[PDB]
Amino acid sequence: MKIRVADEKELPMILQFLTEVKAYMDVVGITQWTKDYPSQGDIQEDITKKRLYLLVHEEMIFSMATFCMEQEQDFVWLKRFATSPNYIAKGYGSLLFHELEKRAVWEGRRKMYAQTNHTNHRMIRFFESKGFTKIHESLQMNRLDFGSFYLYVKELE
Repeated sequence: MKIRVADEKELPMILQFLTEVKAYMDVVGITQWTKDYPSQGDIQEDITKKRLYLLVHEEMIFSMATFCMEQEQDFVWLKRFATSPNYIAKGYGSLLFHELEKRAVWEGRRKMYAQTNHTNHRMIRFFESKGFTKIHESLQMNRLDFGSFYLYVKELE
């Protein structure tokens, strides 16, 4: 608390954070992320591209998400959205989410895309509760073992 873009200097923190979240996810039995996704290359690129936001205070990341707003485009993409297991109960994921939705709304966007693995029921419920709708299924490269990923769209206003 509060929310801002991530500095190159914090990757450090964000790799640590990603490791806690992967550990949680796969104890829970969610087959989504791996050793290599998200990897350093992924988050460097997002920092570089002014793309990755943090819910943060001092040196403590509560939640993070990469938000794709593209040049003269109609839509946005929520990707690699994750909250620290310690802070899920407080609902900080929802804070980070509603702020990003706000940004897209009077940047004029009218569609928001997001994705989860079929085993991620928390996140499936989350998107449904935010008014997303499942519209497609697909495999992901370098993650074929995990099977179906679901695509969600929310009409923005």
